[PDB]
This record gives sequence, structure tokens and C-alpha cells, in this order.
Amino acid sequence: GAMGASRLYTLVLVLQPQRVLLGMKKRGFGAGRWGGFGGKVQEGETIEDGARRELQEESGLTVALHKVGQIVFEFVGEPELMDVHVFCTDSIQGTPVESDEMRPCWFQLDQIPFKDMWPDDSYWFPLLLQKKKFHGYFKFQGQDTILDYTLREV
Ligand SMILES: Nc1nc2ncccc2[nH]1
Repeated sequence: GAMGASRLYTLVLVLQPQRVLLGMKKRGFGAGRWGGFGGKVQEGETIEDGARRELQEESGLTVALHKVGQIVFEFVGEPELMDVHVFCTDSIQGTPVESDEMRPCWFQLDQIPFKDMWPDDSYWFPLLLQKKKFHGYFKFQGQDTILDYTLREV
């Protein structure tokens, strides 16, 4: 039948030559995992404006964003998909702050904390680091198990 309906999300990676800024999600779904900053796009908002807003709300940073990929997530037992538009920037001009949602830390690019990131990151995060654009899809059973995935460079 028809592909499930999807909700629009953004995800922003602050990626400098030697390090990346990640946030530890403090509560809710996926709490305890490190990742980029993002959330739901709001009604009438452009995707890039939503990405800037989520970066500011979750990390305090105000920034040019570059579109780097799109990843669709499906969870067993939930008919609605997450359609995540991924962005990255190298240029910041303020300091990240802990928010209600996220605790920030910088990681060197030889210390990407995959053990404490979502399992899908092993597949697409390396493409982001190589500046290669991508489209991916991941079906999860719960928070740990991937039952199916597709990934391509574009
Ligand atoms: N990398 C990544 N972030 C996620 N957030 C929520 C669900 C699945 C996710 N995979």
C-alpha cells in the first residue's frame, strides 16, 4: 500500500576540520544518545529556518547551513515516518550551552562516539564526514535493532 505519512524534521551537525559538536539527549525518546541538534519543522516554516531555530533552541548557537542528506526513519508499531533533513555548518561565532533538551560536548573526529549514538550513524555519518550527499532509510524495532535499511550517495 501507500508509503506511510511522514513528519518533517531537521538535524544540524556543527562540523569543523578536527572536531564535531554533539548533544546528549537528556530525556524522552532516545535519551542517553549523542547526536546533532534538531526537531520538528513548524507550520509555515522553511526547512532551513527550522534547522536554524532548532540549533539555536537546543545549543544556543546562531549561524549559512549546507544541505548534506536526508534520512527516513520507520519504527515497528508506528505508522508515521520521520523525514529528517540533515544540514551542516563549519562556521560558528558563539558558545554552545546546555539546554533542557541537550548537553553539548565536542568530539575529535578520531573519537566519534558511535557506541553512544543511534545505530544508523555507523552507515551515514562517515559519508557526512567525507562531504558526500546521501539519502537513507532505516526501519527499527525499538531503539537498537535495524530490520532493514537502504542508503545511497547522491
Ligand atoms: N541518528 C538518529 N537520530 C534519531 N532520532 C530518532 C530516531 C532515530 C534516529 N537516528
